[PDB]
Amino acid sequence: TGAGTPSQGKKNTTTHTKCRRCGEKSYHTKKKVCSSCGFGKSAKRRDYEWQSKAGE
Amino acid sequence: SWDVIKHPHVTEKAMNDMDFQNKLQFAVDDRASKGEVADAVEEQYDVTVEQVNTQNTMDGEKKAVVRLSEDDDAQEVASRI
Amino acid sequence: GKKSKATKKRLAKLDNQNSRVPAWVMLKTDRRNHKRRHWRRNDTDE
Amino acid sequence: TVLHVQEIRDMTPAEREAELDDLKTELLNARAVQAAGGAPENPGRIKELRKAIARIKTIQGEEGD
Amino acid sequence: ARSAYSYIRDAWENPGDGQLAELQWQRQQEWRNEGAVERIERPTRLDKARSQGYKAKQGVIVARVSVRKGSARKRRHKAGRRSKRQGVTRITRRKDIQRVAEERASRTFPNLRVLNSYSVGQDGRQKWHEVILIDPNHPAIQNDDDLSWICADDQADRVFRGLTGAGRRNRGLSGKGKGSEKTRPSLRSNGGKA
RNA sequence: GCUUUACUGCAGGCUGUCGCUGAG
RNA sequence: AUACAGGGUGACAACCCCGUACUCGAGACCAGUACGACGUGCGGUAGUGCCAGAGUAGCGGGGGUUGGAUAUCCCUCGCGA
RNA sequence: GCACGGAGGCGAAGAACCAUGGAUUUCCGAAUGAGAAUCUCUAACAAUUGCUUCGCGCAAUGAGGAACCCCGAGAACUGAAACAUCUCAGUAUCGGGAGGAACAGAAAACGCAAUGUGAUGUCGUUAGUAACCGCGAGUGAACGCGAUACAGCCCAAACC
Ligand SMILES: [Cl-]
Ligand SMILES: [Cl-]
Ligand SMILES: [K+]
Ligand SMILES: [Mg+2]
Ligand SMILES: [Mg+2]
Ligand SMILES: [Mg+2]
Ligand SMILES: [Mg+2]
Ligand SMILES: [Mg+2]
Ligand SMILES: [Mg+2]
Ligand SMILES: [Mg+2]
Ligand SMILES: [Mg+2]
Ligand SMILES: [Mg+2]
Ligand SMILES: [Mg+2]
Ligand code: NA
Ligand code: NA
Ligand code: NA
Ligand code: NA
Ligand code: NA
Ligand code: NA
Ligand code: NA
Ligand code: NA
Ligand code: NA
Ligand code: NA
Ligand code: NA
Ligand code: NA
Ligand SMILES: [Sr+2]
Ligand SMILES: [Sr+2]
Ligand SMILES: [Sr+2]
Ligand SMILES: [Sr+2]
Ligand SMILES: [Sr+2]
Ligand SMILES: [Sr+2]
Ligand SMILES: [Sr+2]
Ligand SMILES: [Sr+2]
Ligand SMILES: [Sr+2]
Ligand SMILES: [Sr+2]
Repeated sequence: TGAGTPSQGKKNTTTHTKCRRCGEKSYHTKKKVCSSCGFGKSAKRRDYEWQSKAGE
Repeated sequence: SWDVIKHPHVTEKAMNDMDFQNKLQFAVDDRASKGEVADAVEEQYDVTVEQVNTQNTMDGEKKAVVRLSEDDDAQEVASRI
Repeated sequence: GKKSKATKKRLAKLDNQNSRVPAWVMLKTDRRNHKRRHWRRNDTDE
Repeated sequence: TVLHVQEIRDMTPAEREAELDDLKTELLNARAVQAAGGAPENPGRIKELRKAIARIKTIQGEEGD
Repeated sequence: ARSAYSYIRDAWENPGDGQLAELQWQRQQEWRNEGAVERIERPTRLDKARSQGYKAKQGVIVARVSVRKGSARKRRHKAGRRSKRQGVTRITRRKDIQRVAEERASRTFPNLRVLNSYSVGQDGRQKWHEVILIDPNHPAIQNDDDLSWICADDQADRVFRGLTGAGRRNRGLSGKGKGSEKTRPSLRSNGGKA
């Protein structure tokens, strides 16, 4: 069984969903953690300096 | 403070429910319960509500099917608005 | 699937946004719904 | 329009409420006529009713009711 | 004449001798069974506390904090490093234990502000320090001529920014001349080389 | 990437010492 | 014209329109600062070993760091006025 | 309103519009009664603290903000024409935290050694100097001086 097309047919699981906190479809309904804003993981908002060029 | 009754839901299916089953259909606030729909309807048109069925519509609203008592006449009620 | 009440509200909104730019807006602005979505060709959120 | 602020303030608290229930009704019946695709409309009032209600509600809070 | 306080002071110059020795041997048994941060009604070293700003008044709190002894508790490098940055065992942290203690205490009392702290001994596996904290929101303090200063907004979370006496010492700010070229006015402004 | 009695280091284990640590 | 900055107006506009110079008004910041005033009371002589911040000052082992070299700053273990 | 439509309406009861102040301000959100992909279930400062009338009665914290700032954690590519000390660099990135600016700050200073200077930032300079360094590549101050701005005080103890 190929890892490509034939293995894509088995994908019908719902993981990432609209997040209650930020509105992005990044709330992992299995982990109950938003990969975009951090909801469910931290009270503080998810942020990182690498989301932009170092000197900007 | 949100109101319970938004407006009459007037469609072919609604009229049939009105002529044949003495029922009135309303677009109502989706936070309203069957009981709150009954009360509100009685107070607004001075009628007696017998049963209320609800449905959260694909229009983002709640539709209510209100059956009046045999004492009241749907056709005549809706006809005064 | 099984939709919650909230999921259902969002789905409804998406359906409504899927309408056309009223004809009068055409005359008024004297000359497109950039967010036109298709159930098949597209994929909504959630 | 038809209903001015003075008039509203000249009403007693009980009058504003009665006036309020009355305005809400005219509106409700307008939305009914509109839902029924009724043409005997007057797009100006359906709009005025909302403002009138907001006014009474604003006055009610100002006077303490 | 000598203050009664001087006798507490004098006792603590040699915590391993005299009566104080037996007291510590006794106390520590109880301390080892207490938590990380325990509020206490009265300072164990009165002279030191009053000397550091303590007062028997509403809004003044004292808490004993214990911390594990020794150097850094670091995890070995998982990615490539040159011999120099592979060290693990003999590398120590840059903040002394007293400072770590002051911070834990302040976290326990989110509304209070660290005023000062002092050592109350240690055993072979941990160290204890008592921390004086102040309630900047209590009027008994808002009206105190000697402590109301700690009520200013810029004094909020002072311990976390190194504004404590232990903080300032640890930042190499003691000397006003030779040796403080890279510590004053801040470690950061000097490129972090102090 | 992998190997080893290649170079140089780092964990880890064994071992002595000092502190914890007291009385005869 | 104390106005020839700029723009608009069916084409190159000081004088068609907005503005522009001059003069004037208000808010914000300076700042609850300066000045002023209320209270407090500065300072000096003689005598008095009454008081003046300890794991500190300082030393040693091990680390880091620094231009800091014997002579940087810090952490850690031990000793310690 | 953007937005030059149709219909209709508002405005001399002075609308539109603008400034200031006020009213309203759904749900989720630090999110705080419990739970939940923005909804639901049966009175709520949840949690941590201070005070305490020991009752959540009175209060604090939480999260955000372009960067700036303070305290911690801390690389490698790279340079050395290899490479290990060194370098890149206390940089990138991470943890915590304050403000409108931070931090520093009234000498157990300096040491143009003096019959001299006199809290602290910062700017110019001192200077690529002193110092460091497979004494290789490279790293690199300070006192002083000219400026900016200036400001000096409060406890602990003695005695009560
Ligand atoms: Cl603090
Ligand atoms: Cl000098
Ligand atoms: K390297
Ligand atoms: Mg149902
Ligand atoms: Mg449709
Ligand atoms: Mg006094
Ligand atoms: Mg600075
Ligand atoms: Mg909740
Ligand atoms: Mg190279
Ligand atoms: Mg280095
Ligand atoms: Mg070479
Ligand atoms: Mg360097
Ligand atoms: Mg010097
Ligand atoms: Na509707
Ligand atoms: Na689809
Ligand atoms: Na705190
Ligand atoms: Na250093
Ligand atoms: Na040492
Ligand atoms: Na608002
Ligand atoms: Na609160
Ligand atoms: Na309480
Ligand atoms: Na090279
Ligand atoms: Na190479
Ligand atoms: Na070197
Ligand atoms: Na000179
Ligand atoms: Sr197989
Ligand atoms: Sr196949
Ligand atoms: Sr599947
Ligand atoms: Sr979690
Ligand atoms: Sr972040
Ligand atoms: Sr529909
Ligand atoms: Sr498809
Ligand atoms: Sr805070
Ligand atoms: Sr002194
Ligand atoms: Sr001065």
